[PDB]
Amino acid sequence: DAPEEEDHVLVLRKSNFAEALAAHKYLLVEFYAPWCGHCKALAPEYAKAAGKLKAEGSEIRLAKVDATEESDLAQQYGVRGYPTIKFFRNGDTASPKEYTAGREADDIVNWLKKRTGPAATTLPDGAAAESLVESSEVAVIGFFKDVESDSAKQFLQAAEAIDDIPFGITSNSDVFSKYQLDKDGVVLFKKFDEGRNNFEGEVTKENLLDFIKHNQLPLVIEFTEQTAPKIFTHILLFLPKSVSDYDGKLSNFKTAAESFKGKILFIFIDSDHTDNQRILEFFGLKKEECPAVRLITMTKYKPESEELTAERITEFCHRFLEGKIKPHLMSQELPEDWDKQPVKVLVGKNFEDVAFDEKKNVFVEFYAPWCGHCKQLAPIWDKLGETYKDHENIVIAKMDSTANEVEAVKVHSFPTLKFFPASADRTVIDYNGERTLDGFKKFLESGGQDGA
Repeated sequence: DAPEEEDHVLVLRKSNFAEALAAHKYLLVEFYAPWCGHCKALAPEYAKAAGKLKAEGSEIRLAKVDATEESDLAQQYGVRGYPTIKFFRNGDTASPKEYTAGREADDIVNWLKKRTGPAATTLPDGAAAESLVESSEVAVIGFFKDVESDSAKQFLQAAEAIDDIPFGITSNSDVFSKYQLDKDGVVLFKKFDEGRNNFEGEVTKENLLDFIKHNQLPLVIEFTEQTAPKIFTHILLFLPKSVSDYDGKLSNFKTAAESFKGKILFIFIDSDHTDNQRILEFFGLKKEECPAVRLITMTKYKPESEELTAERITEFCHRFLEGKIKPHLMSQELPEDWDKQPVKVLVGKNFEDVAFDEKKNVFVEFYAPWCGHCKQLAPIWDKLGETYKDHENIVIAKMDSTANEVEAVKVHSFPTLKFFPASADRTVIDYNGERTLDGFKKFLESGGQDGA
């Protein structure tokens, strides 16, 4: 008990950090920089909280790290500013919970108290049992008459290894009978699908974690943009609520999900809704084009037929699982005029065979319409086309890089002028020279070796 510390707050270097991780099962670490104004204000409140845990005889220890002094210890935790407070259970560096609440001593303390102590809540009666289940979407309850058995201990070891799910443990046999159990066992409760799964086999940590990993998550899941992080190989069903046989088609989307669990994540989204737009335009779809299906992995794919049984949606997945389905690239409809004017219009389908034509010197303007800089350049580009309208090898082109995506080259800033020489090796050269007709002409005739 003679370790470096300030006001009951452990001073952590990179030399002792993992030593305090093991010597303290509940370690709250504040990452601060001595110049940070907000780290200054938290400092006496952070220590005030450490003294109050001390007075209660709490085992929870509060520590801090001077990011200017270690620097590599802030790098090793993806720290993105100061103060940064991370909570470590069981010295596990894999799942540190970030503290994001109030920075007064009483806030910090009440936050710790609600997530310290053993990970499995002891259940004496059916009240605490069914409360634990109702308190979360997914809950796991272990049933052990002898709580000292390895099965019980391996269960508690598995409970500590998971934080996203509440764990319960009981020895009361009124509970066993209540939940239809005559012997020891583990039951996973969920508010979806079958609603309940029972564990089978040797009750070990490894087998328990695997049992939970595969039994959480619904078969098909409702898509919300707040769930997008945790959710994201996925198959996305854009299903409107207004449609007929909604339940029937949803059923077909679930039975197909039964054959790909753990490999493909089945997600259905309500297209009729107003919050599923960022994603419905991310795939370049409209409510009218739905019901629709889009599989991804960023590689995205798209089914052949447009109908939604179980067999076709399944084989579609199988077709993707072996090539047999080409990546779907976003691309406009290639207007038949596209090449009937001095400036040839490009889209996603022709691009490669146009731009990378081995007998052509293609000059493409990647653009967008609201881009004032790409409308200040529009008259100069049409003049460049008219100048080279009857040229033999030179072709002047333009593509809307919004509604089109191409694998060959990427563009996200407009306007971007790229030149594709007439060669076999698919060479590309950027034009960063004077945006003038004189500059364009000086650059083309000179092969591209002079300019930019």
